[PDB]
Amino acid sequence: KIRLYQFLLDLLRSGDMKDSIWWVDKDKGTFQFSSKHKEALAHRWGIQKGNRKKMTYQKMARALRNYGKTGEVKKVKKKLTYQFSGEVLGR
DNA sequence: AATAAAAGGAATGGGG
DNA sequence: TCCCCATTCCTTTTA
Repeated sequence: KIRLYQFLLDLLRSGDMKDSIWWVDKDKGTFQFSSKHKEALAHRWGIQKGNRKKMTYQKMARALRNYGKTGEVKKVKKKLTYQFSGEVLGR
């Protein structure tokens, strides 16, 4: 089953939800969610996963924060903005 | 106040 | 057994 960080990277590469998520500095791997349209993207994540409940952006971001220690995704000090690691971007 | 982002502890659930 | 990789719930803090 796909991991959350890979789901997000795949969206960014395909452009499929460009109103919900976008690169800020693609060379650095920084990306940002839409304040008004992030819930549609969260819903898609939960449906892809087959989760019992409807996914919310809050719960998705709770999972994103768990990558901070291992490093795949880190929060950036800008609204709704995160950053993939170089390792993630290379693969 | 109303709204929103950010945080994380802790319990619970997936699939090995 | 017990880690993987979240999901869900609840509360707090900051803007």
